[PDB]
Amino acid sequence: MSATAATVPPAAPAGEGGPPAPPPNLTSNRRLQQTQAQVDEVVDIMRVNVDKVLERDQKLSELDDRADALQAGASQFETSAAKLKRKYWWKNLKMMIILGVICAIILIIIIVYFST
Repeated sequence: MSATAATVPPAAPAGEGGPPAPPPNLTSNRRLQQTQAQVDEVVDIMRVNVDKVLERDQKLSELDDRADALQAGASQFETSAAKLKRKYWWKNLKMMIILGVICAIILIIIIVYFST
């Protein structure tokens, strides 16, 4: 025969596992502890602790941002939005780029002056 081969069918590993994987049935045991699901839950707790100190128990608990009821003006509300927008933008890089230019001039002058 010119060329004969069995050409077995696809191996078809079959897998792609990824079930819901809900919380552990028991708080503590042994096998579960060895798993990463244990430390995974600690991540949420640790995150809260970080923001726990920052957060404070307000006596008013009114959750009201303001109660003075000024009237009208720029208000801190408008300024607050500026912070959020700043995150999207990056004017810090511009400050470094321009800053380097100024410093570059000084370096050139010093180098030239030294070598006169």
